[PDB]
Amino acid sequence: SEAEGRLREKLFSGYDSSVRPAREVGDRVRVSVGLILAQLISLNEKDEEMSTKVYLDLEWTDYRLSWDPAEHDGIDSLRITAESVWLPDVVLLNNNDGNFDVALDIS
Amino acid sequence: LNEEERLIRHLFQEKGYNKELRPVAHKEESVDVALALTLSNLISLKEVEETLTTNVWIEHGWTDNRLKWNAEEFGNISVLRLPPDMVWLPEIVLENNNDGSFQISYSCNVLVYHYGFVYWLPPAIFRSSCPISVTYFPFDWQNCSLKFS
Amino acid sequence: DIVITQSPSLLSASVGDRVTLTCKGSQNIDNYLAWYQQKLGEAPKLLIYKTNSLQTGIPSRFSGSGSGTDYTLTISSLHSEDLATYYCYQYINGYTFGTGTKLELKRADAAPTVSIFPPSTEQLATSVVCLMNNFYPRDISVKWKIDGTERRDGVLDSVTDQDSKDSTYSMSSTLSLTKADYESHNLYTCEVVHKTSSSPVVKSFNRNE
Amino acid sequence: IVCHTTATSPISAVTCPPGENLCYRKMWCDAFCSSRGKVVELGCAATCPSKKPYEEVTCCSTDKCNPHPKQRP
Amino acid sequence: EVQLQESGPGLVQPSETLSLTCTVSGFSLTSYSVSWLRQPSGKGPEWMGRMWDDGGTVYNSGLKSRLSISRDTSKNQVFLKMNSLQTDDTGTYYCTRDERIRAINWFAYWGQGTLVTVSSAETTAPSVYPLAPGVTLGCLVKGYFPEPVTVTWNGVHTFPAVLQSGLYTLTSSVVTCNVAHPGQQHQRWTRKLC
Amino acid sequence: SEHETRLVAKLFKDYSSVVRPVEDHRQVVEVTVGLQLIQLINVDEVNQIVTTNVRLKQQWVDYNLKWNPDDYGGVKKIHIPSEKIWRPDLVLYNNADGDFAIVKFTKVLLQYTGHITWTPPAIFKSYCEIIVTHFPFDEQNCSMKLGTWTYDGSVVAINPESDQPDLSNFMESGEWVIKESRGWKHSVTYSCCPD
Ligand SMILES: *[C@@H]1O[C@H](CO)[C@@H](O[C@@H]2O[C@H](CO)[C@@H](O[C@@H]3O[C@H](CO[C@H]4O[C@H](CO[C@H]5O[C@H](CO)[C@@H](O)[C@H](O)[C@@H]5O)[C@@H](O)[C@H](O[C@H]5O[C@H](CO)[C@@H](O)[C@H](O)[C@@H]5O)[C@@H]4O)[C@@H](O)[C@H](O[C@H]4O[C@H](CO)[C@@H](O)[C@H](O)[C@@H]4O)[C@@H]3O)[C@H](O)[C@H]2NC(C)=O)[C@H](O)[C@H]1NC(C)=O
Ligand SMILES: *[C@@H]1O[C@H](CO)[C@@H](O)[C@H](O)[C@H]1NC(C)=O
Repeated sequence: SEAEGRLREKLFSGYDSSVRPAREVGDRVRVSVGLILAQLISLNEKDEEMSTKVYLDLEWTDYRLSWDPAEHDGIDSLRITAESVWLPDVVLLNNNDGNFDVALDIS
Repeated sequence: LNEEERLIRHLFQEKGYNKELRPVAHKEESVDVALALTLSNLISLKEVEETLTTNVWIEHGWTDNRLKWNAEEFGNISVLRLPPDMVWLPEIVLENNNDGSFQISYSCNVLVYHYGFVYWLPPAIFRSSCPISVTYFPFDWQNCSLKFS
Repeated sequence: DIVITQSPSLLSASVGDRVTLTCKGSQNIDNYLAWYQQKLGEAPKLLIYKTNSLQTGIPSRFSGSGSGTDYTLTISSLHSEDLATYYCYQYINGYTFGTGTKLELKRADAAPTVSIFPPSTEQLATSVVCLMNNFYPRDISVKWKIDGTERRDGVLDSVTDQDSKDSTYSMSSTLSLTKADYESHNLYTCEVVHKTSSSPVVKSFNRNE
Repeated sequence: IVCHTTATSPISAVTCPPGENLCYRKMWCDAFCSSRGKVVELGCAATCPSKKPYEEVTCCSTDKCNPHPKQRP
Repeated sequence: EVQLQESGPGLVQPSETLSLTCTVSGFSLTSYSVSWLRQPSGKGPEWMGRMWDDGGTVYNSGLKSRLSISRDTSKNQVFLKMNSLQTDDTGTYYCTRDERIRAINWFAYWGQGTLVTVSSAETTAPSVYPLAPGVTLGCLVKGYFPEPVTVTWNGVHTFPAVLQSGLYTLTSSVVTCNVAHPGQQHQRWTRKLC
Repeated sequence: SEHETRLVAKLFKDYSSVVRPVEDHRQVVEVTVGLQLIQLINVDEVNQIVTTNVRLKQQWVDYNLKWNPDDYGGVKKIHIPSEKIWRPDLVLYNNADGDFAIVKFTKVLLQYTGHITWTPPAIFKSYCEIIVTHFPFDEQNCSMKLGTWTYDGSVVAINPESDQPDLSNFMESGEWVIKESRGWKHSVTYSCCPD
C-alpha cells in the first residue's frame, strides 16, 4: 500500500502529538464525548464501587491531519495508532481504584 | 556468512518493509486472517464472579506477500522466525473479556515461510464473562463463549 | 596462550610440485588460524585467514584446511615466486606465531668445494678459516680436531642462503683460537660430513705457513 | 525382522532384538494436530501393542512395513 | 595502495628510550587499527600492542609497563616509545594494519620492518686481513661496527656477518680484496701474504 | 573499565538478536537447561495449580560473542543485559494461570569463549493432575513441561543439565515432602514432518 505510506509520511512530517490542534492561538478544540456500555460487571455496596466495561466515543477535529483525497490516490480515510496523534486526556474523574486512562489504546 | 542475517537484511532493510501498512496491493483489499483456538486448560468457572478462566492458544494465519523469498537464493532457508514487533500483526483481541486483558499473554516469535505465509501461535490466559444459569444447580450445565475480534 | 609448532622446518620442492605445510596447536584453535608469507627484507604478506579464506589478490594456488588442533596450507602448483618462509599464527587466545617453515628449491646433490686458509703472519704478529662452497643440500656439519682432541674453543660458523645463480649453499667456519695456543699447537684439521658427500673430507695445516 | 524405529533420531531401520519380531506403527493426535498432524511412534515388539481409544495401531510382520507416512515402504 | 613504512633509530644503546614511527598510506587511522609486532632475532614474532581506531591503546601484559603507543590522525602516523631496553630487545619491528570481525582481530598488512639493535659496542673499522692457500682465495674482516660492510676483489662469494663480542666480523672469498665500511667512509685494500 | 567498554562496543556494533547464534543456519543451537527449585510456595488442590519459585538456568554458546582476552587487558567475562542477545524462548507448556515465559530479564554472564549462562528467576504456576482419593495421605506427582515454543529440534536442541532438578537451595515446605524428582527429555515426531 505505497500511496497510503506516502500519505501517512506526509501527514506526520513535523507533526507534534503533544500539542493540541488549535489553529489560531485562542481556538478551542471541541470534543464530543459518547459512551457505549458493554457490560455492567458488578456493583459493590461494601466498597461503594460500580464496575463497568464500556467503550468511549471521542470525536474531534485536527486540522493538521487533513488532506485532499484526489491528490492521494482517492484515500478517503486513514487508521492511525492513537499514540502518534494528539489525544484529549479525557479520564474518569470519580474513579475509585486510581485508574484514569482507558484499558487499550486502539487506533 | 550466515544466510539468515542476509535474508533478514534483504527483507526488512533492502525492501523497506513497513510494519504499519497492511499486506495488500491496494487499500480496498482485505487481509484474510485464519483463526483456530486450541484449549489447553479450563482453569475454573467462578459462578459468583461469572468469570471463565481458560488457557488457550490462538493460532493465527495470514499471507504477507512482502515477506516472500526464493529459498534457493538464501541457502534453502524455508522458514524464518521473527519477533512479532518486526512484522505487521492483525491485532485480534478477546472482545468479551471480563478483566480488561484484551491482548494475548505471551507475544511469541512469528514464523514466516518462504511462500509468504505467516504463522503465529501465541499462548494466552483469558478471563471471559460467562453468565451462569443457576436454575438446575448442582445439575446445571453452562454455555460459555469466547468472542474474538 | 596456545603453543603452535610447524613441520617440516625446511621443505625442498621443485616448480610445479604439490606442496603442503602442517601447523599444529597445543589447544583447540577453533579454525581461527591464519597464514602469511615472508621474503627476505620484504614486507610479510597475509595469504589465508580463518583457515579457509584467501586474502584478496592472493593467487588461488594457496588453499588452507583443517579443524580443531591441526591445520594445513597447500599450494596447488609451486611457482618460483612462492619460495619463501610461511608462518602460521592463531588469534583467539593471545597471539602466537609458529617457528616458520622455509620453502626452498629442490636441486641435485653438489659436492662442497672444501678449502682452508692458515692464520697469516699478521695473525701471529697481532686464526684459520674453513670454507665449504657450492654444496647441496644444506644438511651439513663441520668440526675442528687437533692434537688428537677437539679444537677451536672459539670457533664460529655461518651458512649462506641458496645462491640463485647456482641454487647451492656456501658455508664458512673459523678455527678461532688464542695466538699463543695456535703457536703451541703442532697442527689442526677441519673436517665435515654431509649428505652433499659420500664420505668425510678434511684439510689441515701445521704450526707454520 | 527389520523395522523402522522412532527410538533413534532421526527414524532409522533397525533389526529387532531377539524375542521381538512384529513391526508396528502407532499414531495419535495431540495439541499440535492443528498443524503437525498425528504423533508417530515406530518400533518393534514381541506382540501387537495395545491401543487406547484415540490411538491408531497397525501391526505387520514384513520388513520395513511400518514407514513414516511421508516415507515409502 | 595500502602501505605502511616503519622508521626510527636502527642503533640504540641500552637503558635509553627506543622510538619508532609508522607512516600509513592508503587508509585512515580512524577506520583501521594499527598494531606493533616484534621479532627477536632467532625467534618467531610476538605481539606488543595495538593502536585502536577509537584512539585507545592496549599492550602485551609483559610489556605493559615499558611500552607507550600514540597516534596523530592529522598526519597518518603511529608512534611507539619503549624504555629500559636490553640486548634481548634486538630484533625487527613491524607495524601492521588489523582487520576485524566483530570483536576478533588479526593482522592483514605488514610494514617493511625496521631493525633495532641494542649493543654496548661502538663504531670501529674492519681489521682487514689476507687469506691464501699458501682457485679458492679468502678475505677477512674483524672488529668492525656497525654493519654493513662492503667488500670487492681486485665469482666472489660473501658470508653473513657474525658477532664475536658484540661487534661484527665477516669472511669473504673469490691478488687483493678491497673493503669499504660506512661507519667512517673508509676504504682499503689488502694483498695476500704470498 | 575502558577495555570492557571497548569490548562491549565492538561486540554489539553489528550484532543481531533475531538470527540464531550459529556460524551456519544448518547448525543446531545446543541449549543446556537446568531447573533449580527454590521453594514450593503453594499447592491449590481445588484448582489443581502448583505454585513454585524456580531458577531456570540456561546455557548456550553464541558464536558471534567471542573475543580475544589479550585484546582487552585480560577481560575474560562480562555481564550484559539479556534483552540485547538472542535467547531461547522456553515456555512452560502446562502453565495454569501464570507467566508462560521468563519475564524477569536478569543479566547474563558472557565469557570470552562465547559461552552464555542465564539464570532468570520465575514463579511457575504449573497445572497438576491432583489425585484426592487418599486425602490427606495423598502423594501428588506434579510436573513442569518446559520447551522452546517456536524453535523445533532441528533448529534448537535443548538438553537437561542434570538428570534431576537442583534442590540444593530448596526451602523446606511446612506441608509437603518431596520424595522424588527427575527430569526427562522427550522428542516427538509428527506425521507432517519426519525431519
Ligand atoms: C510422575 O509423572 C511423570 C510424568 O508427568 C512420570 O514421568 C515418566 O517417567 C518415566 C520413567 O519413570 C519415563 O519413561 C522413560 O522415558 C524416557 C524418554 O526417553 C525418550 O527418548 C528416548 C531416546 O533417548 C535416549 O537417548 C538420549 C540420548 O542418547 C537420552 O537423552 C534419553 O534419556 C534416552 O536415553 C526414547 O527411547 C524414548 O522412547 C519413548 O518414545 C518412543 C517413541 O516415541 C517409544 O517407543 C517409547 O515407548 C517411549 O515412549 C523417549 O522418546 C525413556 O528413555 C525411558 O526408557 C527407559 O525405560 C524403557 C522401558 O521402560 C527402556 O527401554 C529404556 O532402556 C529405559 O530404561 C523411559 O521410558 C516417562 O517418559 C516419563 N514421562 C513424562 C511425561 O515425563 C513419572 O514416572 C511419574 N512418577 C511417579 C508416578 O512416581
Ligand atoms: C539446496 O538444496 C539442494 C538440494 O535440494 C542443493 O542441491 C543445493 O545446493 C542447496 N543449496 C545450498 C545453497 O546449499
